[PDB]
Amino acid sequence: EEEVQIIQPDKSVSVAAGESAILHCTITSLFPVGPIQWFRGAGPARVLIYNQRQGPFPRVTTISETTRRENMDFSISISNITPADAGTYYCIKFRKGSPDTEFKSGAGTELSVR
Amino acid sequence: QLLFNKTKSVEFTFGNDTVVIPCFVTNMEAQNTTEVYVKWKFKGRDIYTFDGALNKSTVPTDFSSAKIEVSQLLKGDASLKMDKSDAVSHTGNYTCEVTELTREGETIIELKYR
Ligand SMILES: *[C@@H]1O[C@H](CO)[C@@H](O)[C@H](O)[C@H]1NC(C)=O
Ligand SMILES: *[C@@H]1O[C@H](CO)[C@@H](O)[C@H](O)[C@H]1NC(C)=O
Ligand SMILES: *[C@@H]1O[C@H](CO)[C@@H](O)[C@H](O)[C@H]1NC(C)=O
Repeated sequence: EEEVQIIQPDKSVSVAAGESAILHCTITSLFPVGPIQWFRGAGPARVLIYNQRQGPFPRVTTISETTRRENMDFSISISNITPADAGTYYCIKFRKGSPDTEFKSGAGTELSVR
Repeated sequence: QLLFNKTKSVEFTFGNDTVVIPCFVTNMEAQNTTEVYVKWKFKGRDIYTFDGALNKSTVPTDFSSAKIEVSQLLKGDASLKMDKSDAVSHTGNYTCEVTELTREGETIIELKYR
């Protein structure tokens, strides 16, 4: 039982408009209790891109079988990329509470559009 | 995600001494309640939170009666129980949020006071 690490292997990804982009994230542990969420940007105006609870999120498909307890792959595919989709995507682990608090964020994956 | 056996809405008259809102997860695999977190949301605010890691329930002053049957949690039952007084003053759509380790999900049930 060691502190979870969040791994986004790709520092940056590039893709032509109208095409899809894979955003990789894996975690080393399923503890503590609380969800993984994807955001674009950092700070108070960052945009929620995906979580398991508030879907479906159109254009977003999970790479792995995220309905399985032992799943630690939270990679997603985003279809029909537009210039609005540019920015840094953060895979972020949260702790439960009122409200949930951010526990740890991945390094970030810079997406850009051609 | 945690998956749910959904319900559009439930009813309760003046004869109903206590009101039960159904919430049932179907792919729950929790080994201990410490793995589980439950949120019952209403008009934005959390009217009931169960924190399994801490083994504690939190309610606001208006919702003094709201609670769940903790014995049923590992079965996947996070149904909410409250009396008539709390029910009448808070009629509307309810959101049942459940988290198990990193998996999470929610489902909506509307309370109707016919
Ligand atoms: C649940 O977890 C707690 C804390 O780790 C432990 O004390 C308790 O024995 C566990 N319950 C069961 C039924 O294993
Ligand atoms: C939850 O609290 C009850 C009463 O305080 C206690 O008996 C029970 O052991 C707790 N459950 C745990 C620690 O898993
Ligand atoms: C409950 O939610 C539905 C939307 O799914 C809405 O039509 C209805 O008005 C809501 N009920 C209340 C009391 O707001």
